Amino acid sequence: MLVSSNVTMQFGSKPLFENISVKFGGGNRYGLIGANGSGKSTFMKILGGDLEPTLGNVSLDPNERIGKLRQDQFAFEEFTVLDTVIMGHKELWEVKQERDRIYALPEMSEEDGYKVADLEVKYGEMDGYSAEARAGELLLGVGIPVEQHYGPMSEVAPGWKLRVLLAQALFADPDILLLDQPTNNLDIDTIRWLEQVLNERDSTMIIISHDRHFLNMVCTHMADLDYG
Amino acid sequence: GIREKIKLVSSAGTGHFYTTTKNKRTKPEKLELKKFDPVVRQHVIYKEAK
Amino acid sequence: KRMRVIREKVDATKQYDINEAIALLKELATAKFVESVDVAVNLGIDARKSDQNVRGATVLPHGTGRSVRVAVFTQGANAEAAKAAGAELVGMEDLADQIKKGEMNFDVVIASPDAMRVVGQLGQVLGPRGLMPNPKVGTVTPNVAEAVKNAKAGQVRYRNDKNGIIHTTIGKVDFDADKLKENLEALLVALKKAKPTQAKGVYIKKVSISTTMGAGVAVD
Amino acid sequence: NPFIRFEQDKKLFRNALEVEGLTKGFDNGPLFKNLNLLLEVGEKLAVLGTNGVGKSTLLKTLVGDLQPDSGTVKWSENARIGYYAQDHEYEFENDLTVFEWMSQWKQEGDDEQAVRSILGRLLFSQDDIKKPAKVLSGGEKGRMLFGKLMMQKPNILIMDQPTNHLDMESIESLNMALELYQGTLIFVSHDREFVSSLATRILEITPERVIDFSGNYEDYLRSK
RNA sequence: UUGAGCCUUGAUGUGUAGGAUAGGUGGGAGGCUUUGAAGUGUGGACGCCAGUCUGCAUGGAGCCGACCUUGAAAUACCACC
Ligand SMILES: Nc1ncnc2c1ncn2[C@@H]1O[C@H](COP(=O)(O)OP(=O)(O)OP(=O)(O)O)[C@@H](O)[C@H]1O
Ligand SMILES: Nc1ncnc2c1ncn2[C@@H]1O[C@H](COP(=O)(O)OP(=O)(O)OP(=O)(O)O)[C@@H](O)[C@H]1O
Ligand code: NA
Ligand code: NA
Repeated sequence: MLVSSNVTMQFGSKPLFENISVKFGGGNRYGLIGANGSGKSTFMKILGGDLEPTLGNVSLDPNERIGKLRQDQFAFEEFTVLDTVIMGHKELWEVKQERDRIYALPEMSEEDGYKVADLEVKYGEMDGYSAEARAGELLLGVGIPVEQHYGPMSEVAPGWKLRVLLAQALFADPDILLLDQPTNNLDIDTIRWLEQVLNERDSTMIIISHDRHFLNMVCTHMADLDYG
Repeated sequence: GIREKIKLVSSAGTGHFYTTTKNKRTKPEKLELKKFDPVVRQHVIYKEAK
Repeated sequence: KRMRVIREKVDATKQYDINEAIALLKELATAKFVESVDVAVNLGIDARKSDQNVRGATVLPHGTGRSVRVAVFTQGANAEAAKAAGAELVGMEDLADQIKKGEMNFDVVIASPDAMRVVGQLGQVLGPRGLMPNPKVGTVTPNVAEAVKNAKAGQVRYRNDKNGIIHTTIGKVDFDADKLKENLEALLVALKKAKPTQAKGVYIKKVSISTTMGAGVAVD
Repeated sequence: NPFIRFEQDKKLFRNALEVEGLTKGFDNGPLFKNLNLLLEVGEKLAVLGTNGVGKSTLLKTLVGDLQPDSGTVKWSENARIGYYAQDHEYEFENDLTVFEWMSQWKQEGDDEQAVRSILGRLLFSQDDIKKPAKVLSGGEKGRMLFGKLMMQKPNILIMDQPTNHLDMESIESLNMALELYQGTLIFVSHDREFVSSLATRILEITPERVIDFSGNYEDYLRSK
């Protein structure tokens, strides 16, 4: 249950919103609605923690593993498909890159033996062994092939780049903030697939999808960020 | 009325705040002023925060 | 057959005692085997949170009833300690790249801070089943040969489940009731001392003792 | 509801493209073979397809960002082409504010009115016209592109996907403007009741067979 | 009748690599099989229809575990969830 405490964000003369205090959480699934240019795209950044409000706090739970994504896919064309699908589980990634300092670091000290001994323990404890299997399951379930795996970020259609970058969010991650699922208009079939998997798998999600029928299918609570 | 009250908290870690007014709609910018901090008795930075 | 006779010969709804439980477990003896009797404590821990995970290794006074092929993966002093205490794996990445690659697997891996190439050589080969040297259990320790020797004495290891449970062999059923009782007491004391500090509520709810082919009964 | 109405500086009479052949396939088998069609100053031609059929690259080769491997396109020499590209991030860069951005366009206009008024007519304010145009998001950027189109008053609008991020209340304004538009346009918007609202000259692309003018899209989607 | 909690019995649980709708806990590669078996004949129940499950004599005593395609191991399996 991430709770907002008097959140208020201002850009220039008129604030986007004032005195926002809602207890987001439970077991239900939320989605918020608002005219573009009014919050929505700033509220979720505030919730994630990428941008603190002019007044208010986020009061995140300590280990509920908030799940964020890099939404727009026309601005990071450098990090390849595998690159961007490997970079959700922050603890898993950091322990992986700290354990990779064995084939990299030419030697070790006595303390570093204990370091790597507990590093592989933590590796196993968040299941870095099956991490590749789960990532591949998501990657080939959205619909990209093994052939397009190591290909660059740019030279694939965004209709599949949404498919690949969604896999960065569903790393067994409860309490995900999924931004616009429409835009780069999907093929309705893929929208339906996402709707079904989201309705099946259990978590708390916050969505800013703009499609009435898609929201009708998926979400359960509706946050109207309209007046103030 | 339009000018709203704020407070400048100290960045020395001590609890000592100056208080002042600020026109809340020009642009929201945390005031950055070096002011005397009598608890530590030295000039430090006072980032505004209410 | 065995299910449909044991579900009426033994009832698990009612609780048992440490005296009659061992008698019943040795009375089952359904199949021709050693039948290493096992215990299962339903720990109370928020295993969803990392800090409440309980990993440990205790030294029971009556052995693990098996053979410990403790490879002393420690070049130099670790290798000498393995030679002194019967190390079936010299400390070097060769025993994990050529001998280990061709070989099936080792029993335990006693780590050393001098020559531990297995820290990246083992990977998913010998660590998938839980054969890596755990620093919290003492794998990365000043003594490699000493740890290998202690392992043969009955250095059993436990790690909690996803749902906060710890099951592990308590001993071979060939052992006596007194031996089983004292081993269980030692294991319970070790787990009690190894409980995490930020663990609210009662953390020991159920204890079950079961036979590899027979049933299991609630010992408390 | 913003008030957008694209006008026309000069009227085209005979036709626009008269395209014959492109032979454009990036690396694999060409997604389209012949594609010989005209416009006679027609309208709409809502290209549709699945995720990965080639509408945007066809539009790019049509405008001039890319060129066909073999063939030619050629526009009418008096035409004026407005382009709402599929990606609009290469435009919003170089730290230009809203006012400077929408003033960098215009042919013969005043730098205080018709550039600061074309902004106010679409949900923008005095505060808005001074913030940098790069930090805008989504529907604001789309409306900025629509403002650039209105300012340029072009004959032919290419308008890859206009309904991307819009408010569904700006969608109605866009539909009103498009119906009232007396010029020429193509577009590949995938929305159903957008092509159903305006399109009449469908150009359905598909890797092996391409459809040209089945009808008013209702005979199309009722046959298929 | 219909909601909720609790206990018990017994059911229930795929990918992508392919033998097969392959939850972990790992303790074990030798147990399971005639206190009547492989499959035959006949019905259930469920189901991304390829397939799991159960009354059932008979038929009359083999299927398996490995090897293996693997992130994992295979309802040999006994417990606790
Ligand atoms: N860094 C910034 N500096 C100044 N103004 C900003 C900044 N970031 C956003 N804004 C403005 O603040 C307002 C809030 O828009 P925001 O991006 O939060 O909305 P959104 O809900 O994500 O948009 P959309 O309608 O496209 O879905 C907009 O007017 C935007 O231009
Ligand atoms: N750079 C590229 N590399 C590989 N294939 C490409 C590239 N650009 C386009 N394509 C192919 O061309 C097809 C049609 O192009 P386009 O991007 O318009 O497809 P679309 O998915 O229908 O459109 P959009 O998603 O942009 O609304 C795509 O389906 C894709 O397979
Ligand atoms: Na947005
Ligand atoms: Na396109």
